[PDB]
Amino acid sequence: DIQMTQSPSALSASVGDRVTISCRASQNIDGFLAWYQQKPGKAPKLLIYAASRLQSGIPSRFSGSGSGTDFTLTISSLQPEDFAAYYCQQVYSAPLTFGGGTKVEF
Amino acid sequence: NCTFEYVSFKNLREFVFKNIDGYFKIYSKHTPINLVRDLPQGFSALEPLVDLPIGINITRFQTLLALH
Amino acid sequence: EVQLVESGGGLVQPGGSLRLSCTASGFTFSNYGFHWVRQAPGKGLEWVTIISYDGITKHYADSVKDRFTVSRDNSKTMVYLQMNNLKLDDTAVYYCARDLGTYDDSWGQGVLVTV
Amino acid sequence: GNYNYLYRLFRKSNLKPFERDISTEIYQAGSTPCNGVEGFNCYFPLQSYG
Repeated sequence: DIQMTQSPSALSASVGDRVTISCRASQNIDGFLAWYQQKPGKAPKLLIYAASRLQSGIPSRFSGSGSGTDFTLTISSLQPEDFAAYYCQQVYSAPLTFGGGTKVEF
Repeated sequence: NCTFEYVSFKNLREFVFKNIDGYFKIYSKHTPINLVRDLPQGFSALEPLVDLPIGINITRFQTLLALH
Repeated sequence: EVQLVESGGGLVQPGGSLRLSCTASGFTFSNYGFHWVRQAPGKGLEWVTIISYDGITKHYADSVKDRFTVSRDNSKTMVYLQMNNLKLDDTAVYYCARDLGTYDDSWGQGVLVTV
Repeated sequence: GNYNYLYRLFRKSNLKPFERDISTEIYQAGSTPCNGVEGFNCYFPLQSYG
């Protein structure tokens, strides 16, 4: 099945600094990816569904980008709430694979 | 559940009710009558107050009368 | 609001049978399909299984295939992830998520499972 | 499949322009009355889009 990994390593940018993670699919899943934000000891929160369109109840700073295999997420400004481990899942296949994840720290 | 909300015998009010392509048209005129027993013979033209895109077919109508 | 809660996760002996419960409230459980996910400690997430809205059709992950069973009751508004032949690798925090990967997606708080 | 979208597979008559039918009543394709319950030759009018 499709395998999802996140290329960037842990980034310790400070509050108010723009950050960008990259998620790469093994094979083309079209626009079927879901970006998540999981705080430790907390349920994951889906940042962007598919591509471009932000999920409801998610702050405007989070953005959805990338078509085909390549997918990307950009945060305009950092905050204490924002720091977390982010994960991306392919939705094109029937079995679902989740991204390795990138840690975000102050 | 209401698509449209409106916040605003000696009287005769005339209404034409039609449904066409899912649009309900009401033509309303307001002309005073003189004879209590029945409206005196006259010619009037009804001007449409508003058009509502209800889409629901209308097969029947009923009136509402206040009772003391 | 959509509310998801998880239960039935606890320490289990290897090879033991442990069954989870996915609480559903604030939405029509029957209409929506349900997915199961698990999070291994210091690892990425791993989707476990999916059950359909009616429960007729179900798929399973390659790692847990023929070992983990998923069931649901429409009247009880709960999805049960039965786990058998449990292993030390299987140890994870299990998250039950409805309509994964879409706008409808919601995530449960989760219950820790240890083996 | 997305149960969010359903299309009217069976209707007694063709809809007129800009007319909406939301009725969920069982379709009496068969001569025998459906009686408001599922039966042979009786199918739900709405077929969920897959």
